Amino acid sequence: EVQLVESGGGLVQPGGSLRLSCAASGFDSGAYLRHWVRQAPGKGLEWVASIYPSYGYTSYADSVKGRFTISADTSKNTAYLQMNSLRAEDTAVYYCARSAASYYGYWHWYHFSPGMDYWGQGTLVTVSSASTKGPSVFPLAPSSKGTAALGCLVKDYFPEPVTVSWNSGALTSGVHTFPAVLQSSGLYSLSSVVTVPSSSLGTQTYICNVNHKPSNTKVDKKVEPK
Amino acid sequence: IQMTQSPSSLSASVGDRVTITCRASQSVSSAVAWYQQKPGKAPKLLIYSASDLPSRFSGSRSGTDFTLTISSLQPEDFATYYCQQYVSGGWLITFGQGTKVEIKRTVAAPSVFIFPPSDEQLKSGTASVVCLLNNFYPREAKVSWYVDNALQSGNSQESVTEQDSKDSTYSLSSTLTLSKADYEKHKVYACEVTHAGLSSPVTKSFNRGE
Repeated sequence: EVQLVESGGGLVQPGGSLRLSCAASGFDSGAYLRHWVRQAPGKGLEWVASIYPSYGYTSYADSVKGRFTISADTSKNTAYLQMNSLRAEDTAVYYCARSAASYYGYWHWYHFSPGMDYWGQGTLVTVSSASTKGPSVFPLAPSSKGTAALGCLVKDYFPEPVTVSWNSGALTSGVHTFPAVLQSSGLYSLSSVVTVPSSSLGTQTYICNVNHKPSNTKVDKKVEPK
Repeated sequence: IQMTQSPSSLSASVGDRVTITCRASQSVSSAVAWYQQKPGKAPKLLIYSASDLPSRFSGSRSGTDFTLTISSLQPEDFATYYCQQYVSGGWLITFGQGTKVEIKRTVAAPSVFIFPPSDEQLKSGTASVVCLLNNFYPREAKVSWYVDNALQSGNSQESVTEQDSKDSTYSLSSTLTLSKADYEKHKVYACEVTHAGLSSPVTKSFNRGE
């Protein structure tokens, strides 16, 4: 019935600082090693820092040495990870984890250390020197005549969370909304496509609704054969 | 930092004996842990070292190559698996590169569509021609971009779905971001798809710009 709750994340442009936090619940923080492990979007797992809160022992990965400060509060049962002089490629989801024990194990037999039984669920940290901009949405309009396909192109929007549905929740079967990829411009770009019978053109209306909560922006583009 | 995991993106179906291998960091018989990461969820632990020991997940230690041989494969397990070690040096923790298991099905060929950029876009000042590989199985596919019969490189971007809940197939989004000026300087634009399903590279194209 124990849990890890991790907070702090958000957007900050490179060179700034952004402190993380990890509330621990249900177990004794001072008899369990605490580690911060991050995962860049679509990349693997990369360890960041580790602490033995009781004795204060600290350990970092050399990709980040000299910038991050891992810390713990025994009274508040919460472990911190001060991220300083943040770099552009630090963008990842930062996880908080647990390990077992042993002053003896730490010093002498550290390799034979048991696993990370409980992790939190994550806090997202994005670093970019780019203002938040709503997406400009562009139609795709098929000219192909059986079953043809059409879609939208939402491009040049910051930050990530963008949602696409078709005909206000109607078109579900065949909806293929891709995952966004951030362009060289620093802004993300995305495309949604759907499969429909060739008969549907000239009969059915097709409109994608794209909401961008961070910019407080909703856009609708009707897609019609040219 | 980068541990070597021998399968990178290998796929099988439910009820299959699958083995994943990990290269070690230092040399000394160390401790090993493995994690399951389902998409958009936090990783969870499976097994540990020394005494490795449900019925399916089992770890084995061969020389410098640690293994996670899962025997009875259930649909709940299709996920990504990571290998992690503790190194008694800098008190550092190092992970494997991750290995994903996607479902295995018969072979499906892409439904290839090409869309020239919208007029609403080129007045703004950028042209984004997009190609659509639609529901296909093998996930391995080459999408070559030919403007005026010249395979342009260093401008396209790719995007893939994970897998459809019904057919367990993929889709690809090649997006070419050419400037408005450099878009209208050429006429024929083509998208070339090389994939295992199709017998010969299938290309769909259009003709506008000059």
